[PDB]
Amino acid sequence: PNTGVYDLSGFTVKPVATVYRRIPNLPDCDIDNWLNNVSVPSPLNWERRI
Amino acid sequence: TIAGHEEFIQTSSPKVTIDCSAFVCSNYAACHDLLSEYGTFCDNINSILN
Ligand SMILES: *[C@@H]1O[C@H](CO)[C@@H](O[C@@H]2O[C@H](CO)[C@@H](O)[C@H](O)[C@H]2NC(C)=O)[C@H](O)[C@H]1NC(C)=O
Repeated sequence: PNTGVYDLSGFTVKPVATVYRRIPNLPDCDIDNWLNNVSVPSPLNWERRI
Repeated sequence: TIAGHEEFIQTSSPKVTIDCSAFVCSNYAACHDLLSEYGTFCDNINSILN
């Protein structure tokens, strides 16, 4: 090839470090509070939450 | 007496260069694979600006 200045291209790929803020809604139904609830049920009064 | 006034004549412009593939198909590889089948388009734009 001839003598000259050539503009050769570069390369970079960045797949690391997704940060993902996504505006959360109403947080949870809080069964991490209900399985650990202070009122512990019995088989005679077994408790159901939908 | 002697009067005086000044004038401006423009002799040049800024030299703009364009990376054609990074303008069109910035970083994504599917776009580069699609742009390869257009052939001599980016090369013609680089040649005219040169
Ligand atoms: C565990 O569950 C009980 C009920 O199952 C919760 O007790 C309620 O507390 C609120 C406010 O303190 C009262 O208004 C309700 O009347 C209570 N319920 C009953 C049946 O008395 C309790 O708050 C829960 N605790 C946790 C940590 O989740």
